Amino acid sequence: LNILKTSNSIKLVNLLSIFISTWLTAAGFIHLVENSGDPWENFQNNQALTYWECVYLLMVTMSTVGYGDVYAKTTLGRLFMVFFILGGLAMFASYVPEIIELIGNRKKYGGSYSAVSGR
Amino acid sequence: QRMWWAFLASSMVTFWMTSVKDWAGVMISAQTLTGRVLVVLVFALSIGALVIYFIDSSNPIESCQNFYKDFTLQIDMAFNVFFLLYFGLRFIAANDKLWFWLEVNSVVDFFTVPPVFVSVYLNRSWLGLRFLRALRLIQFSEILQFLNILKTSNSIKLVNLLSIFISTWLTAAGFIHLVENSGDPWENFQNNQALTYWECVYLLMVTMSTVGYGDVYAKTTLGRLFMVFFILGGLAMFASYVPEIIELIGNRKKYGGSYSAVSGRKHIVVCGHITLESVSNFLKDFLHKDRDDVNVEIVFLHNISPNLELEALFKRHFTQVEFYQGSVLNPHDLARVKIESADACLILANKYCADPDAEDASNIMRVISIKNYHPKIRIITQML
Amino acid sequence: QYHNKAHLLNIPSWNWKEGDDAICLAELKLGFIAQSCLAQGLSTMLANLFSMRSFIKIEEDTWQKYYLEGVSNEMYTEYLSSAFVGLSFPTVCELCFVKLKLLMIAIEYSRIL
Amino acid sequence: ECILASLNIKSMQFDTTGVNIPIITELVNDTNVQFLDQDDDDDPDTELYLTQPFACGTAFAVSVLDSLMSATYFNDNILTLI
Amino acid sequence: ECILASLNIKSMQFDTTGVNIPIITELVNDTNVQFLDQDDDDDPDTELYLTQPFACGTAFAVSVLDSLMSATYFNDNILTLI
Repeated sequence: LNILKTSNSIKLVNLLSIFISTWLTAAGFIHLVENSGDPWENFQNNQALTYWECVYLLMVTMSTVGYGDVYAKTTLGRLFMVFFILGGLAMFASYVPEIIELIGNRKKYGGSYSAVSGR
Repeated sequence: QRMWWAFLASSMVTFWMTSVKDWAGVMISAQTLTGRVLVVLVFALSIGALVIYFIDSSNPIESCQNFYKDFTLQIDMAFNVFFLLYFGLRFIAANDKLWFWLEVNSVVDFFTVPPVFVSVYLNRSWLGLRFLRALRLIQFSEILQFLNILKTSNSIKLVNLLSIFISTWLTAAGFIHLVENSGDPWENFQNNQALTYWECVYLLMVTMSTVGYGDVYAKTTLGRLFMVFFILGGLAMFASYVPEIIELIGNRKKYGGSYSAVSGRKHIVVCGHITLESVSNFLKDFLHKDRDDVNVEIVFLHNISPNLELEALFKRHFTQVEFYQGSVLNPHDLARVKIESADACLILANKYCADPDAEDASNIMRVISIKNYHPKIRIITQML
Repeated sequence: QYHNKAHLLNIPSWNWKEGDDAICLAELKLGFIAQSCLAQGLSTMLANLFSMRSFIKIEEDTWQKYYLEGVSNEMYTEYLSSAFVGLSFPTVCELCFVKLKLLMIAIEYSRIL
Repeated sequence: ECILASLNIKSMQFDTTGVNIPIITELVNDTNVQFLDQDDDDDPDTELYLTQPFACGTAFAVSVLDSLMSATYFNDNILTLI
Repeated sequence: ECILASLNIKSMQFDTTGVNIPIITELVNDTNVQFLDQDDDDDPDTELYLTQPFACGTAFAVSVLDSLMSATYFNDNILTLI
């Protein structure tokens, strides 16, 4: 749909779009399943967690930091968070990001020249 | 109470000749189907013995022998008898006696079944210590090969490494759960923490994945004194083991497999030197819109794996092109690509080679191989 | 190569009489081809007398069964009985064939005849 | 070049066709045998010594000479006889 | 080539063998000294100045002469004696 062509556009299309899509879909699923409550335990330990804290908790789970401010208080949620840990640090650590380190940096002096008159 | 000496004395302190022996128990020779199903039986039996897992741990604590249970303990009693007869056959086939008492399988068996013997001779069975039995499970690659599910050399090492990773992780979690439910003996377990088998597994996961949430911790002193060494060692093993799994994730044979024929629509075969500019020049003149009849399937063929942007070219040209891997001089490969109903078979020849005659002899070689396989298809080849 | 067998022979502790034998690939290959120029098929016939193959039966009455019965044969060296001294080489040849289906091709005389 | 020359010799005609000249060809890749003859059951899995060209004697290779090491180890005079 | 020449002159046969023929040689790799003689306990651990070839004087090397600078910094021997 007529976006400026530099191939940085296609790079961001093939990296940041999929990364963002996966991040927010994981956040939404974890929000729904955590607020759903325990299925076979009569829904007792349904925590009052919303999207903002879910996103922050997912980012803390990702990378390496170990903040214990918020965590999964249910067995199913904890095990599935282990599954996201495996899936993330496999796929989005050894399939996608090598392209992002292969991009490196942009052009160094790729400007132009404007002929200032009189010289 | 806390009669751990009975298990310690039975295991730690204790540290018609061939009518049935070579007839049935063939491990090294692996001759008879009796021995084959015997190894199958011990594998499935170890799996079933370990199936108790957290639903066993979540149920009430260890007590005296009951009468009615969810699962009958007598099946596990027969399992122990089965393992004991295995230990007897290994003892009569021990060869070197000292190496027999040294070997890991014998020592782990002598660790695991004498607790069940204690349960046999006294109705005071202990639920713990009977979950770290993944050493038998570490090798199902032999089962997979015997069942011919997987036979390639690029998957056997991968499944071995995955198996031993999973087994070591599970047994570490089991020993940690034992430590948690144990407590300090010199403190008479007055500092013990109460946790089911579930949480220890995810604690091991968050230690391995260097996250460490910290919602629950290693309160026990000797537990913490073991996690220090575990963090020292398991991370080193993990970092040593990635370098011979990264390529097996990567070197996996892509664009393989056979072809599925679709009736009523023809297809041509293109083999030879294929590179981005050449396939572009072929595609942009074969699939041009003004030529109405384009309803043929342009299957490709080459030996080396495709790379660069050819994969993306085929991706955007989804319904019109395919690809396969394998040389054209192999009749099995030619049968796989299914040229037996091919309308024609084009060939692309290199025109930038330093020696023109070698490539042209190669093209002649392709033609004679193809015509030898199927003697009536139509070939349109290049020359230099 | 055949221009290095001399270099190998020049080694002080090399005794080809004892049994230290060096196989020259070019010599044997080109000898096989050249002798096949005299009689066609001798190359493959000689090449099939060393591959230690067992007998395989084919019931299709094609040439496979005959050629496989051919390749099933091999060759060995063995001392012979003492009853054959004053007799002649053709005599022991025909006697051995007609009695136990064994045929000789050479004897040690030092020298091989 | 060897397969091309063999094909040319076997195909070129005379004043009598060209299938009666005898040719012995040296080969280095055993899988290339199937191109030397046209009426045979081609199979890359089949070993050399069961193939029609090798049986006819119109082919040869250096790969079949590995057996001579074991043969001459077991029998001392075999190499001298050969 | 040098090692082969030495072995050949030792292995020459006369009507009386070549193993008693006086000969010295020249070598550039001091680890190659062991092949020169066979009635010896050829061991790679021993230094060059101790092996049987040098001990008998039937070998030499340029690398031995690298101690000349150290032995001449303290004296005047190279000026006259050598």
